[PDB]
Amino acid sequence: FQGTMYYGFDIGGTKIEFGAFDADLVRVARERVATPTESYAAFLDAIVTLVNNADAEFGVKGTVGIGIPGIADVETGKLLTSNIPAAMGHTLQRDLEERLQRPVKIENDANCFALSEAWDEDLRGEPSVLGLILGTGVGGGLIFNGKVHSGRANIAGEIGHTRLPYDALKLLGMENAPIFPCGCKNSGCIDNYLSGRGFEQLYDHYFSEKLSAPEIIAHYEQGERRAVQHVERFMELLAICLANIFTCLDPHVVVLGGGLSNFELIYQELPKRLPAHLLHVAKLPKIIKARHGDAGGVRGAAFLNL
Amino acid sequence: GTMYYGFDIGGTKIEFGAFDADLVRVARERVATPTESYAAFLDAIVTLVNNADAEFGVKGTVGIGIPGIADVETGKLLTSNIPAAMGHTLQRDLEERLQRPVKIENDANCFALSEAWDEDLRGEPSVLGLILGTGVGGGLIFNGKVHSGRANIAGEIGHTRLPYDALKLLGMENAPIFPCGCKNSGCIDNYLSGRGFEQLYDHYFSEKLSAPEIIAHYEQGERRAVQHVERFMELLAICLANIFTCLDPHVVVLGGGLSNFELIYQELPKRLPAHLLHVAKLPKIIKARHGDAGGVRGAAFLNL
Ligand SMILES: Nc1ncnc2c1ncn2[C@@H]1O[C@H](COP(=O)(O)OP(=O)(O)NP(=O)(O)O)[C@@H](O)[C@H]1O
Ligand SMILES: Nc1ncnc2c1ncn2[C@@H]1O[C@H](COP(=O)(O)OP(=O)(O)NP(=O)(O)O)[C@@H](O)[C@H]1O
Ligand SMILES: CC(=O)N[C@@H]1[C@@H](O)[C@H](O)[C@@H](CO)O[C@@H]1O
Ligand SMILES: CC(=O)N[C@@H]1[C@@H](O)[C@H](O)[C@@H](CO)O[C@@H]1O
Ligand SMILES: [K+]
Ligand SMILES: [K+]
Ligand SMILES: [Zn+2]
Ligand SMILES: [Zn+2]
Ligand SMILES: [Zn+2]
Ligand SMILES: [Zn+2]
Repeated sequence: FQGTMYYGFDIGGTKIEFGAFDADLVRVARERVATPTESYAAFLDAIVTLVNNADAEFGVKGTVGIGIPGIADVETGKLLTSNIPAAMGHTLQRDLEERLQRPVKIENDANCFALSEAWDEDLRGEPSVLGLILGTGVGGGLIFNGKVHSGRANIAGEIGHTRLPYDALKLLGMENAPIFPCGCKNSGCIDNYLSGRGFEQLYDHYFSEKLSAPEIIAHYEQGERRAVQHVERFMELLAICLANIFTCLDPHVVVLGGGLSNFELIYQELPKRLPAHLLHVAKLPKIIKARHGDAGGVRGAAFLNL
Repeated sequence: GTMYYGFDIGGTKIEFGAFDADLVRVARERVATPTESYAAFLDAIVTLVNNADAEFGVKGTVGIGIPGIADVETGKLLTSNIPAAMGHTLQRDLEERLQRPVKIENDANCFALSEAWDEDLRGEPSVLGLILGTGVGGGLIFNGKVHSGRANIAGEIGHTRLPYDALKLLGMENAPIFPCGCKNSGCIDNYLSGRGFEQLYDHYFSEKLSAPEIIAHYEQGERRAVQHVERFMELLAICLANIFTCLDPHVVVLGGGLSNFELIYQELPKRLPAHLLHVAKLPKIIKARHGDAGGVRGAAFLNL
């Protein structure tokens, strides 16, 4: 026999990452399919197929854990996921439990990330861990004494949907600051500023060209004027926003994930720029890059069923 | 009314860009690559052209960089890492669906073209653009002009077999021999790419980790990952030393996912000399200056 198999999905805007882990917790499968962006029936299909295939291949019924960028309504189970249009408003858990004849756990992407990063032997005994995702959106996962705080309505750590603080607006020219609309339908949420997408939007706003983050960073590495100006502004903006968040949460460790966590300058600049914006007696948290690379989401989702 | 569209089609991701008459990027989209249904593949491309046509109210020129070769006679595609597109007349099919001319070019050639026209490289006698992603791809530029070859196969370094010194590193008759999408086997495409980096890890350690994950473990100093990275760095130096003995490029520009692994830029210059000829001098080895946009830019400016 094969034993218990744990399946994890990390659902994003573009790609669904799948992982299967055996009883030893060793990853034995890794697939990536296109996230069906129009039909929800197609969305369901994509997920169902991967579960079945893997069930066949390993000859088991694996447990199913899913990490999604948004919130499963704590009462109705309906999903609020701006970046996955196909799934917006659907009862994803119910629908899948039907189609796959077993329990399904759904969890926020950033919570899964934080859970997996925090269960590492190096962080497992930390009093608190903040998992921060900087990708298409800005997402937070709050772990206190090794346990996820998911909150009264599964919204804990939705730092991306808090509005720009005053000191950040002042950096961006106050009444002349760009006010970006948000997928949540509010306006000026940090989701659209500190994410990789936001990094891009901020560049475009000041310079009228739609470059990608890697492209801007490359220009910055070459010392190009616009990119140097952008990076300076963005590093200060990131320090201001995170200083606000750390004044509220005061986490012991902060772990960065998502695409923009690849920008190495972040790890050198944050420790330098944070002190000015924190309280005089604050001490910096340990700020580190994800220890599980891009797999924390999948791992965290799969181990919900541990 | 002049708008230039460029596509960079990869194993995982389709990148799209629109550039105005001033060559300023004014659009940027990124879809997953539909790699099973060719009808879906065609759809993805067609959608992005149309959307952009609507939004800007123009019909843009269309340039596409694909990871593989359009048969110089039949136009049928050989795309080793996209089962979907394999065998189809992509250019013909799209010219139909989009009622205008389409230029197709190899992804690595587009990348190299864009990287070579940078003011910093403009007068270099030769430039090798190297993509390390789902596959291994090369673009050869001599005196600022692309060499695409007798049948569009120039720079297909990914479909050359492991050299003897690389096989020796990996245990000779015990070395993993990976099958290739081209249907040969032992092609470097499956060893030096990000995918190959992963497959090599899995082969020695029996766990399906992603490259970023392996690198993270390496950064933490984990035993297996440190062993893997040492092996992989040596393997990369051996294979590239072989290729540079043939090509002797002035500049090598790295692109694709695995070009983000910073250790490469520190390790290659240290490890290459032992495997090159005694009087070899290292080329200038640099990370892509246009980040992940080289391919899109190159493709769009074919129609320039
Ligand atoms: N290596 C990189 N360096 C800098 N920015 C990057 C890098 N990779 C991706 N990005 C940017 O990160 C953004 C996409 O982040 P990504 O984390 O891939 O999003 P996602 O997959 O949609 N969601 P999720 O995985 O849950 O965070 C885009 O703005 C990219 O340009
Ligand atoms: N930041 C990174 N560090 C290391 N490996 C990476 C990184 N980003 C992506 N990869 C790896 O790169 C491979 C995918 O190549 P990538 O270039 O991202 O996509 P692609 O469109 O399939 N290929 P390409 O032909 O280069 O455009 C996978 O093995 C990824 O794990
Ligand atoms: C309401 C909503 O869509 N929020 C999501 C959040 O759940 C996620 O963690 C973050 C990063 O992916 O992106 C968005 O902010
Ligand atoms: C025959 C074939 O499909 N070769 C492709 C090559 O064209 C491409 O440049 C490289 C990098 O994407 O991947 C593959 O090796
Ligand atoms: K959360
Ligand atoms: K080529
Ligand atoms: Zn919001
Ligand atoms: Zn890991
Ligand atoms: Zn081959
Ligand atoms: Zn550029």
